[PDB]
Amino acid sequence: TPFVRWPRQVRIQRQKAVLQRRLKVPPTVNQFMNPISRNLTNEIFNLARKYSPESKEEHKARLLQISDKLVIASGIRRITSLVESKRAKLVLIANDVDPLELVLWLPTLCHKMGVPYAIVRTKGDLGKLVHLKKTTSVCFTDVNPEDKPTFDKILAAVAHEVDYAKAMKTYGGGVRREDE
Amino acid sequence: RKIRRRQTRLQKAKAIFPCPLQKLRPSVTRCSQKFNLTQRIGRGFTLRELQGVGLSAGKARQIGIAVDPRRKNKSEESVARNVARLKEYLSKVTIFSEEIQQAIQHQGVVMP
Amino acid sequence: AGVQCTAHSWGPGRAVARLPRKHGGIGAYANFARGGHMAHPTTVIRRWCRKVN
Amino acid sequence: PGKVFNLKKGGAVVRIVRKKPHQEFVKSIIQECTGMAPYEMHIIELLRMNKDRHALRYAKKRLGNIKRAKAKRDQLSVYARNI
Amino acid sequence: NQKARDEARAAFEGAEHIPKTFRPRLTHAMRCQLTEKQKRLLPSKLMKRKLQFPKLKYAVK
Amino acid sequence: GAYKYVQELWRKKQSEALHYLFRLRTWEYRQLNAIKRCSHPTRPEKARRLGYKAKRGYVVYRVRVRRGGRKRQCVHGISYGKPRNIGIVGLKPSRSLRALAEQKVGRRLPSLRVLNSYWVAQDGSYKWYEVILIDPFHPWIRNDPKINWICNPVMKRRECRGLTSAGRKARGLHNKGIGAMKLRPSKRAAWKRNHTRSLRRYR
Amino acid sequence: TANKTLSRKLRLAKKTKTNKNIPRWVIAKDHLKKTWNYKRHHWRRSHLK
RNA sequence: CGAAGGGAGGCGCGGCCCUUCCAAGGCUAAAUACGCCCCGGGACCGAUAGCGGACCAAGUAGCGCGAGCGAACGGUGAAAA
RNA sequence: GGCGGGCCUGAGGCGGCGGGGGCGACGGGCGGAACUUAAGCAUAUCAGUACGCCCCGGAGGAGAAACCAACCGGGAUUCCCC
Repeated sequence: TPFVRWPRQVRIQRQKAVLQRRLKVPPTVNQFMNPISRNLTNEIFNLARKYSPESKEEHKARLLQISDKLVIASGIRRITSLVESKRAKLVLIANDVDPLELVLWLPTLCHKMGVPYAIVRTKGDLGKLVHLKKTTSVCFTDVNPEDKPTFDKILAAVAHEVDYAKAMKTYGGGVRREDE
Repeated sequence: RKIRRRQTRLQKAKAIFPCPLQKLRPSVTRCSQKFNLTQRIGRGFTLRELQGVGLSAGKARQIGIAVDPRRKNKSEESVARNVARLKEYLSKVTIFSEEIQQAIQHQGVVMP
Repeated sequence: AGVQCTAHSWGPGRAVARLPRKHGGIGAYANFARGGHMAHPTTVIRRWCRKVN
Repeated sequence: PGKVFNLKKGGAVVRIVRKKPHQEFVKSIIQECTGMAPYEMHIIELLRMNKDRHALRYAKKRLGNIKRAKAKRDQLSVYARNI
Repeated sequence: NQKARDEARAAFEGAEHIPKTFRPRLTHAMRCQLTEKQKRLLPSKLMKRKLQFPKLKYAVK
Repeated sequence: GAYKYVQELWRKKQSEALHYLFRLRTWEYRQLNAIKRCSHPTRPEKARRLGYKAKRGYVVYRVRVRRGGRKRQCVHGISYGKPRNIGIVGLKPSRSLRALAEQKVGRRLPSLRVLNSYWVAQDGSYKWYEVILIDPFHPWIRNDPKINWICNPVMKRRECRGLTSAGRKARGLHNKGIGAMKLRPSKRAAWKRNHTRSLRRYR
Repeated sequence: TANKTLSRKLRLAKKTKTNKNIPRWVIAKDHLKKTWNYKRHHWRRSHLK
């Protein structure tokens, strides 16, 4: 029944999750292990679908032989420049990045520059928005005049749910085996 | 060995008949006080010396002038001696874009 | 030349001269031995060319 | 002696050669995220009370250079004033 | 053999990955080498500077 | 401009957050094998500094080296002969453990060419280094003018000839000028050029 | 020996087949003047293998 | 244990200058070396010499469990007449 | 809770292409002696040698200064003369 010696890889990945729930995760790392709410995540994702670049099939008929629609920018290197230049109005970062050191400093540089940010769940979901397998971060820089009321609604709930001050002091860290 | 290298220089000379085998190289003061009052061929003309004859580094290399970015002039007198070198070479050089066959290839160090 | 073989002195008690001998007992590795090295082998390090002013 | 003796040195004119903010900004964001190393926190405690020779001595051992330790003593001092 | 090898060579001629018996002779070293098109490939910037500063013929008097 | 921040985040290695991240990795790495294929660099900024480009024919492998000094392989600990040449424990390796990590992945995979390696993590027992290796027979690599030199035959198993950065440090080739004038073509070659007897014709 | 392996037997067979003297016509054709085959063996005196 | 402007200037340390360079990533021709093998030359050796081995069958015959050791033997005459 | 997808980490198979082993030199990386010299012998010398192992190539390695210097200064490497 549940007494199987699972393959070594399965055991290590189950144990890595258990250790991260027992060790005291520092506040900066904990902010990635406490993402934004699912209801909000759907709402930003729905708006990002209304933007997005050309789809792989649309790029295929564009790449047979044949405009400035506003699209969400992707990739940490472009996103950082947009946050630094204050061009970004929303930055979405994924909870899971294999080297977390790739995105650990982003919440800090977004707060300093005033760009609102949210840590969304799954980089695979952020890839679906840009039509790529996975991306560390997506970011809205403009927004359609038609979709600016929704943008305002989302940007307000991002502020209600995201607290850089509390997350930089949470130190949530580890739970006790008995606490299941 | 003398024969092998003479053949190699003759083969290289045949490959570029009008052009001389060696590039114009600068006159530099031999180092240390033991040799300060004596000058010897160096590696390349400095960018400051090239500016005096109004040639870019890439252009100077095309007209067979060795160019050394690392070398810095050190003395005003050095720039003047070296700028004069380039002027005498620019008069001597005859850039060609059967007259080539009657051109006489220069042998040995250009300007000794 | 003469040193390509394996020869060792047989020793001091076998009624034989102490020169180096091959496995069979054959004289080897000496100027006086057939097949032995030259005592002072000739060499290309001799100055073949002299100098004149 | 590392020069030759020529009283009349200078019979030639000498061409004498003349001599980022974002880098500071990056450090400010990474400092906010990482904070100070444990060794620097101890020099910040000593600079609050036990004073310079103790702080310099710890820093020369930890860093390994006097110029580098003296510079760390100056850098950590700004945060130590407000302890 | 010559006829079967000739007809077979022809059948796989103009096919990607032709049989090893029908492949050129060469040596292991030559068959693993870089084509002189691949070896003389220069980055765009370096190639631009070759065109910018073309090789010339000159005579020094 | 993101890669600037990572260089500075990684200068704070004893930081509270890096310390957790490096403890979690040094645990995971211990659980795996000594030479492991990694689907991507764990250190993207340092890999890109040492050459890795995310194109086909660029592979990263993590090698685990054991930390410590060397013990000469002499039976029973006895190294007979002159007393200077005695002493078997506490001897120190002449090559860094970074160089050993690159020599170890060369032997495991002799079909790939090694470009460079970087420190990933350490524990008291082991130190892990990730090595960037190139497939010199892939179409993209052969036709890419930037990495096309790895495909040259003279770069075959470069780690075995001390030609990687770590091997070059161990051969004294990072130093130049006074201090390095008897280790320039090679340590062995310099001795041979200095101890040669010229014996010219018109001596 | 009465129990041998084919591999051992085959090398022994070649030794028997080639333990032959120079053919008399070959001595004439080649004008040898050196009739003995010096590779010839005798079971009693020689140790093959 | 661990930096930030740092390195070097052939006596360590602390200060102040000066001169000179940019480490901890990568590429590169030429001149340079050299056996097997082919070519040519020699104040070289001349069959106990010269390679161990000039000889139709030499690393051969032979020897040693094995690693390995390792010979000797040139010439009729102009023509086999 | 159980059923699909995405991502991420693995697992087996199939295709295409590569690796392996050889050469008494030259070349690069390592491990590494002792006889010997010191009229003895420990540091030293032999010798950064013999040998063992690994790795190329027609050459290899080195190479465009975190260089040398102290000058009325030179200017990547390799090689020769001293």
